[PDB]
Amino acid sequence: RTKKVGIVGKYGTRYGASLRKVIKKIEIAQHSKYVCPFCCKEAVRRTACGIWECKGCGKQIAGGAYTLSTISGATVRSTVRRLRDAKNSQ
Amino acid sequence: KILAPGRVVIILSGRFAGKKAVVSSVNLQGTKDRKYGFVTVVGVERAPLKITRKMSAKVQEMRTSVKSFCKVINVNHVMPTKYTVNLEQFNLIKQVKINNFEAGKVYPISQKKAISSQFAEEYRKGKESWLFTKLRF
Amino acid sequence: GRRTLSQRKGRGSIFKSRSHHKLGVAQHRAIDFFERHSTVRGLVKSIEHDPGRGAPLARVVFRNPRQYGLDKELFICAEGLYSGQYIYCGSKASLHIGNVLPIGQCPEGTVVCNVESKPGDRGIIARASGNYATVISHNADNETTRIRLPSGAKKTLKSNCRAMVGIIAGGGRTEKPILKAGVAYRMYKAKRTTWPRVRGVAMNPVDHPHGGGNHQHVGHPTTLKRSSPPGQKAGKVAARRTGLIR
Amino acid sequence: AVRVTYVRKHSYNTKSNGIRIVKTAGGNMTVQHRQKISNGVRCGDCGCVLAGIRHIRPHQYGWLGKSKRTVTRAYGGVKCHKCVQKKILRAFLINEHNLIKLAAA
Amino acid sequence: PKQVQEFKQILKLLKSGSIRAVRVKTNGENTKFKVRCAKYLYTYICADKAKAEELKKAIPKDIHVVEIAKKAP
RNA sequence: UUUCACUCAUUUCGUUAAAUGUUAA
RNA sequence: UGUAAGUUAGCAAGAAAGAGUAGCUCUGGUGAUUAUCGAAUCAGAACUUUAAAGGUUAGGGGAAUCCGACUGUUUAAUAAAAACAUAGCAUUCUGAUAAAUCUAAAAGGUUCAUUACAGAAUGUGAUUUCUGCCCAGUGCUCUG
RNA sequence: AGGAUUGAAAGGGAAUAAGAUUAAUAGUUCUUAAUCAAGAGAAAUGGUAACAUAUCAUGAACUUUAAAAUGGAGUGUGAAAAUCUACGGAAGAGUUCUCUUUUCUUCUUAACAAAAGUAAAUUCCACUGAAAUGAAUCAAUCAGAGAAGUGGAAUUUAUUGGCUUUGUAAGAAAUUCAAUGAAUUGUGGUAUUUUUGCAGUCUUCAUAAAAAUUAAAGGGAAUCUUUUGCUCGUAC
Repeated sequence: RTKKVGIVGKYGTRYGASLRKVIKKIEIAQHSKYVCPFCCKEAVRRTACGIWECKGCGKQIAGGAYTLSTISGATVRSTVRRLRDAKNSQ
Repeated sequence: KILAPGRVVIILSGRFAGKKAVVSSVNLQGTKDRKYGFVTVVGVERAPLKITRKMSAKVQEMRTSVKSFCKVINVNHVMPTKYTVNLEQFNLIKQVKINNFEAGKVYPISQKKAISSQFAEEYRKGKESWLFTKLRF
Repeated sequence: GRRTLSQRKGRGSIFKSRSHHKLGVAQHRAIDFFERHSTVRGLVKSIEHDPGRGAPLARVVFRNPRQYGLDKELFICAEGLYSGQYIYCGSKASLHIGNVLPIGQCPEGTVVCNVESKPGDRGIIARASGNYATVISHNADNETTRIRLPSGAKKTLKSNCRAMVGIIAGGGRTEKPILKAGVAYRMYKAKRTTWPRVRGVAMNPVDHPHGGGNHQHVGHPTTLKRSSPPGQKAGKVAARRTGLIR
Repeated sequence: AVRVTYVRKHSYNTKSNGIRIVKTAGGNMTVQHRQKISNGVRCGDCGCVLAGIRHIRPHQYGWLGKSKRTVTRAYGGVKCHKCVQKKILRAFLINEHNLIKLAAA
Repeated sequence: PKQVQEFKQILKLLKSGSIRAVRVKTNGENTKFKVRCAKYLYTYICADKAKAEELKKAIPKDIHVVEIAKKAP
């Protein structure tokens, strides 16, 4: 169908090759489904910027703007868990 | 056996949702007309109200009164509890069988009030409490 | 000359905030005894989209520590919160994401958000999407703690200021390139009237200090003192430096 | 075809100005005023449309019979049956756990 | 307007003291007994001539009776 | 005169002015 | 049926270019229901003539150069554009009791139902490739 | 108990229709037929369940939930109307020296209620437990937190309950005939458009009103007939 312009062929030929490249990565990850942390189903889809909803599972999760979990938001959860364990133990 | 006569269950669905009942007869296979595993229970439809020392003794009788019910219920719509009553004490419950229940017709009112009086007198003596105390969802 | 556009902005006639569909004020609940000396548990009923801001808002419901009823609060979602979650606010709250703790109980290195600059003022710092503040150190002598603001500045606050543990949801919002003028037009649907910005050099000498002559150019340096009156303060203000940074 | 006219003095195709054109004796076509489409009820927890209650205007519920505006169950009309079942189990299981965990463990 | 189905109700209605007027209509196939009450106009479609006569005797003489035919009054 | 300590005018805030402080349990 | 150079590989492109099309008489494909019933659609064949989209409706095409990237806006009544906007790029200030800024004053007002992924002030004008040297002069600034 | 005034003849909103009538007003008058609001004369059953019962079958303070009350695009489809058409007719009209079993017109029905017969779509309930993986759409999409199958319950579909049908109601109205009185008023379509709903899909750094007002729930405090419906606009 297309050689390399997969999802950004809807933009035609009018936004610059570099800009169409950057928006392609974000638009693919924004429209994909993610593994739902409570029922382990590929059933989470974005409803609004920052709000993700598990379809066959009935849960609303706050997340990144275009991805369910951000890299910055994942290390922080790891960091707080380590901090809490150290504080709770002595 | 989890579901045995004298076992106290809590009804999960239907008009009597949340009421506490007592198992009388168990049938996990189901009859010809009953295509499901059921159990015949007798429960407290309206729990007795608390009373103080100011009401007249005739008020304390009607306030502590218990309105009961008898109903065939699917075993998937009851959650058995850890409390067991003595069917010897509640001998009126022991007479509630599957053949006592007919489909579509009113259960005999005289029998219902008979067990209702038996429930009330037992509570007036305070012997059983968790069965007669109301469940707050 | 005329009155420039920055002067007309301070009167607030067509530049008023377009806040009609907004959910409300997003903040911690008012401080009380049960938050000072205990913990109150709230339930995250739902997560909603507040117009004009990039982070989602949580409709938390505390009960009523002193009366009968419900205390419907409206928090700013931390990343990872979900519907039906329980969150605890108070001095004895556990160090979990979404919990509200005084900034003194957080171990050094904890990442917080929606911090109160003053005790009980219900949230000031680290409120945009994906933003957070880090606890630097404590000082039990005068009950002060040091935090690192999202701009990099260091600020000292009282040790009993409240904050929410985690990261404000909706991060990475501004990395997606707007592509069309129309898309930028829709961004200010629930904001002020600022978008289509005419360059000062394209105006006339009456309209703007930059309004030029036979060639589109400024003419005088664009770095100005902080003390310039409103009307000529156009461009870089109190600029310690200019040009591309190295 | 017979062309018609608005009977009331509203002249705009608003939500409350909906009309229906029906036939009438003599081949003439008359104009009716049709009611707005309404939503029903929702479970207080899961936000699902309840069964057993019609989708009518709020005031028309008073005209209906006493039994036709609710469902004969605990929290009937405000919570679904699934919503209610979770309520009962939570109230019973947590209370039972409290008796064993604390209260003479 | 309301329609009564069987013969028992109309006589009970006729014997009731809430009546106001009676109009009888004869069609090409059936006979209709429209009873004008205070609120509604009850009617009864009758196709049996003998049963129609039984109805006509059931009408109290005090009430006014209107007979309608191929020509309206 | 400078540097301190305080609050008491003064500023900026928050709430239904809803357990502040000190003893007691 | 056929379609080039160029290209951000999406386009150019209805590229360019050629052939067919009427009337009448027929033939076949595409289903429903279980022999009866039903739909406009496509393909094909003899014959005839005044050789057939054209009553009406209904793209002229190609090779290049300059400017603006594009969609958009504009001097109501002589300028519709290469001008304005735009997305993208870059710079400056501000931790909110702030920055900008209206007011004679004000428990006054706007961005702000806001909190640096934010607010306010500017230049350039998509993409690609690249932004060289100069701090003397005038500004701005210094933690001096 | 919590916050004053005003602000919409296109936003929210209790309740009416058909025929007739005037030189001119008519959801306003008349005939017929309805509806709404405010008044007057120890407390229920059935169903396993989803849930159901001509008012029935008590339900105060207080609290919560829902409705009023929510963008747009595009696809599929239910129903009504219009147009076209199949079969069967009844009445009238046009053409007719050339033919034409011919061409045209009429064959209708309200608000509010009833429940013979019978639909489409979605969501739930019970039995059972799917792998050799199945079920399904134009597209999708779904399943051991339970598919498909069978049997049920509910809601929506321009008023009751969606369509035919019924009461209103043929006594009206339309088309003819006679001189006020007489006649008829079937059944369909795997066709097009419009209107109105429904189902899922796509899209947003856009998420696309509030109150008056109504109902339900948690809690257990207490022990059919009839009257009236004011002010203002209403011509063109």
